[PDB]
Amino acid sequence: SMSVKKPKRDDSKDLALCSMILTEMETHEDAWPFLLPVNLKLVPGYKKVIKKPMDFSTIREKLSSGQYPNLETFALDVRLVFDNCETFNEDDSDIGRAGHNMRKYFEKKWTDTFK
Repeated sequence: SMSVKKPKRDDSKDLALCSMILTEMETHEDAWPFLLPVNLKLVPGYKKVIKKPMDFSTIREKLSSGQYPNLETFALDVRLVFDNCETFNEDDSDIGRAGHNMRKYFEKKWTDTFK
């Protein structure tokens, strides 16, 4: 509360460490469905159904330009990528399996880096 603060957690390396995690996600072999925004002209149903599209390139640009105020808003956009993928893709599809694999991969790096 006012003039009563928990001890200051060091957040000075968060930007660098989120960039490293994002590099690792970008270079995973199963990243291909997620590297670029879904083409809303060429993929029927996507625009209407997925209210907030997100992809790794868009996260990378937001990261590079100070549009994440803290590491939790970064994790929210990464998770949005996989939540979108589950919304639109069957579990038993290549893209559906990719998304599960990537989410697992991300969540381990997140835990090991920050928790």
